[PDB]
Amino acid sequence: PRKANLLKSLARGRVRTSFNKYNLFNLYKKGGVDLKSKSLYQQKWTAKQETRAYHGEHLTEKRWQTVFKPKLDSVIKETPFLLQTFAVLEKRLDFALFRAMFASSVRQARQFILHGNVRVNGVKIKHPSYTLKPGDMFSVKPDKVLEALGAKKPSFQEALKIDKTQIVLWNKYVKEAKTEPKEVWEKKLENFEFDPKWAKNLKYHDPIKLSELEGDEPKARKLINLPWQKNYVYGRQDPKKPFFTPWKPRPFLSPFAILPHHLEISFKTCHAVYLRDPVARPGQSEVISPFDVPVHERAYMYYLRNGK
Amino acid sequence: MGFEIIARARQITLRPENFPDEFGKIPRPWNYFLKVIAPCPHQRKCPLQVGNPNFYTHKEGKDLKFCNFQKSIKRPKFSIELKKGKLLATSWDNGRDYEILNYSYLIFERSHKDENTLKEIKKLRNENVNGKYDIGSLGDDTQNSWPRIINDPVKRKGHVMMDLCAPSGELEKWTVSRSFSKQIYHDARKSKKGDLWASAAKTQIKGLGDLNVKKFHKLEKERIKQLKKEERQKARKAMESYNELEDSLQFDDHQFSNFEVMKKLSTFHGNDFLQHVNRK
Amino acid sequence: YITRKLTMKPLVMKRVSNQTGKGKIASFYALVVVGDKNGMVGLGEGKSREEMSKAIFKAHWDAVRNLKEIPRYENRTIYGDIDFRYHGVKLHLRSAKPGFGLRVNHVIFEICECAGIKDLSGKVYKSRNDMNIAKGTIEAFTKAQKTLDEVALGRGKKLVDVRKVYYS
Amino acid sequence: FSRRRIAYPFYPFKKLGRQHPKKHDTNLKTAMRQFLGPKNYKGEYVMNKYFTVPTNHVPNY
RNA sequence: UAUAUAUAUAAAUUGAUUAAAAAUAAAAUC
RNA sequence: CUAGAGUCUAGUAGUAUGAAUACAAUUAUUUAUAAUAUAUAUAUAAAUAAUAAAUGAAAAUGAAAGUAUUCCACCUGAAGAGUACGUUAGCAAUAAUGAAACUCAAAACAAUAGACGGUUACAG
RNA sequence: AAUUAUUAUAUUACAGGCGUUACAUUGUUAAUGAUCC
RNA sequence: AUAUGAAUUAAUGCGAAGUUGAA
Ligand code: SF4
Ligand SMILES: [Mg+2]
Ligand SMILES: [Mg+2]
Repeated sequence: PRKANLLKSLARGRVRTSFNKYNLFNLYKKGGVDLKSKSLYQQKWTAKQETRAYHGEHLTEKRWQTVFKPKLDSVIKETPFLLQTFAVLEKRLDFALFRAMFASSVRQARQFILHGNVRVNGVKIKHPSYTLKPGDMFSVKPDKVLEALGAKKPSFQEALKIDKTQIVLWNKYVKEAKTEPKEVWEKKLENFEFDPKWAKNLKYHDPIKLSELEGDEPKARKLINLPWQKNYVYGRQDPKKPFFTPWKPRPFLSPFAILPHHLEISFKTCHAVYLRDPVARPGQSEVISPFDVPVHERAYMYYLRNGK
Repeated sequence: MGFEIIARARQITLRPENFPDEFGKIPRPWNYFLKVIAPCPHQRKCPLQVGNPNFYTHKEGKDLKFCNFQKSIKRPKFSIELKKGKLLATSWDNGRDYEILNYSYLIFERSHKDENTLKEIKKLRNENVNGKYDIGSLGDDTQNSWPRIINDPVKRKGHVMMDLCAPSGELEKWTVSRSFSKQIYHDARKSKKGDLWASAAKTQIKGLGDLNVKKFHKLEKERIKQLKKEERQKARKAMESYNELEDSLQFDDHQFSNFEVMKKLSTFHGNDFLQHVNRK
Repeated sequence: YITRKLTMKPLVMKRVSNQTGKGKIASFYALVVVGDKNGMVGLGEGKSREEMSKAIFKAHWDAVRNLKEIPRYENRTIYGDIDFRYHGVKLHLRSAKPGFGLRVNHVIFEICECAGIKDLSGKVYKSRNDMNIAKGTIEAFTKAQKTLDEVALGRGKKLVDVRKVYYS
Repeated sequence: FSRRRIAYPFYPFKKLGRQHPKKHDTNLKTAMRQFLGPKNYKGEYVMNKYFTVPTNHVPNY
């Protein structure tokens, strides 16, 4: 397939099927597609660029042309008929994984499939192009779903330095509390909206040395006793798991958390069911896209004639 | 306009920029070679050349100067009989026996096709460059490269000042005095416009005044570099105007009046079309 | 109403000369279409000597003035086929199924987009001038189109009778 | 008229001014930084509204 | 059971002096 | 141009807004009949002129260049070319039929504004 | 004697120039500046 | 007859800056 390159470039500003921060900003700053002061060919080309950046970036153009279905399906508000231009892709396995929130990208879902982490009706499918029929149940290994929806596991060095800084700031807080305890308690209540033993209960912590703690993670595990992370380096409660182990949702997840209509998801088991092919209905389309109907109809007119 | 014509012809024929740091007169290519006989005393660029004639017509062009040349001719009978009447012999709203005629002119001399002239020109351009002729220099000190008196010499007690196109090629003020000598003062004191002056002077400074053509050469080059800022400014100028439009028209508070809003749309497309044809 | 709802799109923008004795005088012609996308459309023309902006300005006002209601079937297409001759352009336009695109000439595309004609398939024969295409397009849209209700009333029939029977 | 248009933010943002020649920065990166906010020592961007997920059954888009 | 950590210094490739960018592209990490 | 006749006859040869049918609003003139008592500013027809609608790229057409039907002939960018070759007739002259390669992005029509003409007059 | 002045005498910056507009900007209907002796 | 070559020979196409007539 297409070799990923400059997918998230800010100058180009093309939105991609990804949960990435750069993709989030590209979606944020775009506003809307500009089809004005343009000939029909230029409008069609812009619509192709915008829509084809999102729906099937990996698909080769001459392959997408063959996959493209000129005949669409539709089951007071207006039916958005031509948002179904890319509904054919929604039955591909990788797209189903991405829409089920079992991956942070269509490319990541592709790697999950190709690396044998995906099953469809209990048979391991290793081909991203496998098309889902209605009623199929597909599952992903829970470790990979947790990695996809979790923060990056810090290296040992990075988390060790983060712990260094946390000890520094915790010592600072307890120092300032000891100096001026009464108003510290009162002003903490001020945000939350006297017992002098309060500051007495708080206890210092010893600054660690990177040179001496390097390369000894079991030792560093015992040496940390912060109130919030007791006896584990930051983000590495069990260092043998693929994710930030005190499991934390990945950054910038709310913008891209859409619950698809055509899939029924079980996050507890990392399973999903393909209810139906996405279908447009009055005032609503089940093809999750960031572009308006004019862009989709321009892309549809492009692909009907193949750019003529 | 005529001065512009001669200047352009000289530029395209000699192509001064194609031979930088080459002073003096050696025939120039255009088995074909040509040189300037007169009036020009140098094959380098013309110091008086401003590209467009129309800018002689502007308020700022009210002191620009051109390489004209005057002469006097006595009227024959018919002109005397002809230039009489209200129509032709009055202020169109005393008589003379002669007319002062203005004209610009140019001359080229062509080299001889031969095994001699071609190698001669080639070797002259190779081995003996004539160095950087300084302001004040007399070139080769032969009639070919003498400074030409391009303005009427101004003469006062003891001293004659001359405005010259120099074989170095810069506008020059040369002052002769009774001091520097008696004979040189005598000759300069009979010097006139259109003559080649051929001696040394006590001061040979640049002809600073109305060298604004060099100031104009700056302005045009400013435009070319900053012309490309113009479209780029115009982009944000119109973008922010329309981004303001869409905000309050998508929000639809319509602080901007219906008359004025549709004026913006007129500017948006009008600016678009004008950019189209400018490519052509 | 006018600014917020109506959309303006330039259709023609050109320089036309009127060579006078002294020299070539060049003016700017602009032809625009204004439509609310909800069953009202109009065309406008403007001619300005000094800058095209004024041409488009007067064209926008003229289009606003000639804004007219346009018959529409299901608010998405023409009621039936329209075969229309206008000053040398032959427009053959066909209503289409829901979801069908605007598979027409570009000028007709902007006109339909402005006027809310979602569905159409057409061909332009004989001359293909954009000017004449647009004028004939609007004329054939409004003169050459009759509503099923109007046809039935003129024939004194109920809509159930006039409506076509389904065959397969 | 189509132009290769660098996808600058539609909203207004604080652009670059006079820059140290070795900064080698672009307006888009400044827009990125202003959209995110300061970067925490942990690598987070707490100041943003979108860094953290909602928790009251109301999606934050 | 705290948490918008803040300060300094040092550097900072190509182009450019800001809506002129190359460029999240590299490296690095999981 | 050819033969026979005493200049004539007999010739060879074949150049230099298609036809029909059905229908189609007025006005004004005439034109030819048919009446009724010069008057009915008489009706029915055809010819002429300006229209309406309609057609057309327009000029313009406007009972046809309109609405329809039927039959035939003809056209497929400019130039090469109505040329070459062959055939057909002709003593011959000529006529008919009639290409091809090469070259080009032209070429043409109606109308608009202009400057041009010994183009016209007319004025100031 | 030191200083300050004034007054001479030297002292050189210079003064001087009906030199420049192919030397400009003001001002007006000469001045400043730039340069030149 | 279908082809392939030909001294000798007919016409025409192009282009270079021009030359000559006044159709
Ligand atoms: S000013 Fe000098 S170079 Fe320029 S045209 Fe006159 S003589 Fe020639
Ligand atoms: Mg383009
Ligand atoms: Mg640099």
